[PDB]
Amino acid sequence: MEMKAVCVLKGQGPVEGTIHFVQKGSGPVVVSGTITGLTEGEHGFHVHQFGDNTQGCTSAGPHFNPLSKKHGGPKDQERHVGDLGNVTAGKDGVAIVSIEDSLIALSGDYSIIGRTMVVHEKRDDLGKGDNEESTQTGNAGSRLACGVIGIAQ
Amino acid sequence: MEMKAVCVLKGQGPVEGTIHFVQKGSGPVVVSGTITGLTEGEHGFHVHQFGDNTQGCTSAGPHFNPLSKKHGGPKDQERHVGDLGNVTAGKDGVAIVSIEDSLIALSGDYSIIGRTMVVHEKRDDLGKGDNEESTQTGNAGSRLACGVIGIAQ
Ligand SMILES: [Cu+2]
Ligand SMILES: [Cu+2]
Ligand SMILES: [Zn+2]
Ligand SMILES: [Zn+2]
Repeated sequence: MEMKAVCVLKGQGPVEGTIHFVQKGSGPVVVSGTITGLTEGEHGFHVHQFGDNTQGCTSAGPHFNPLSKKHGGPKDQERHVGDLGNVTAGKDGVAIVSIEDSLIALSGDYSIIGRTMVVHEKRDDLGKGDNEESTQTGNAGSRLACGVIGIAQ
Repeated sequence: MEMKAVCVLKGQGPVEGTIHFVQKGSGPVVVSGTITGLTEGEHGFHVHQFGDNTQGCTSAGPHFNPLSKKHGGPKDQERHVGDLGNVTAGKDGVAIVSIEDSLIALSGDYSIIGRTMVVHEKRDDLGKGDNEESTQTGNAGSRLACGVIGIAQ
């Protein structure tokens, strides 16, 4: 009935965060949390494929993409399962994460349990950029902090 | 077909390690890797319920126990699903992990994906200690290092 998850974001830099997930029945995944130590503005936020922290955030691999689609924003029909768009930090360096998404899940084929949340150096262009990179990573740049998505009480 | 997972163990002391998991279909889970910085002797080694790292190893909660049993050793009928017994550290503080288990899984109800691996200060008494604590934790004591079990390549 009710699934819950948690992710502790850590990096080599000063970006830290806690993300909570909750999914009631087949209702959407409600995502809520904070990230701190960010530069002011938009930062890409995606579920990456692998919950593998052997190489910091590098070993998380690419956006979770079981449908083998191109990169989008959450509202796009053409998106990675893992494409959760951008979070906005204010001048205090804090983003409030508040996302509702029905493509991700906490169970079944699309479950993100044991995958990695990543927050990025730069704005995700939502796949609307001109170059090839936009269709891949939305040009969100480097990985500031990541964590493995765990089952929570 | 084949499912792989990985766990990086960390704590506030000298203990760390990387644990690898593989499962072919509905078969046994094969557990390998190494842990360093341990005292010579046997150390409890379990899957705990929650992949929650908000309070170090404490927020991992109790042994994974979906069948509501008492603690035991991996060979016991009466055991928690997370009960993987003891790893053994040599004079040099290194444990070579080599376990095959039939209760844990990398998918379905027994999945340890998104849960926590914990290595303990003391030997697990395999539920044979004759106090109530033996029937919960095997008297394995404190949690030296832990990490969330992630989907791996
Ligand atoms: Cu990303
Ligand atoms: Cu334990
Ligand atoms: Zn993407
Ligand atoms: Zn137990």
